[PDB]
Amino acid sequence: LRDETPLFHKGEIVLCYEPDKSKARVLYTSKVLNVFERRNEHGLRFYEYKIHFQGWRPSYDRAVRATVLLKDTEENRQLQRELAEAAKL
Repeated sequence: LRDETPLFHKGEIVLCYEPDKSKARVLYTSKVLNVFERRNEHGLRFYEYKIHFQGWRPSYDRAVRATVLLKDTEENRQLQRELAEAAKL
């Protein structure tokens, strides 16, 4: 395997996928609290993104991988709205 690149920064607003795989997919508006560089068993770098879920108390804060995060673009905001509606269908 091979080094990740850090893709998000402290203070950034990002959209985070629901981790529960039993649930219809939805995105949560989140804030990056910390970006921590680690190396895996192969000696390659990966990043742990500690995030806060906007509108929730800090006890809900979690560290996640880049794969579950999206940039806060208009297109991803629309995706979030689409998914939220579908979850309610």
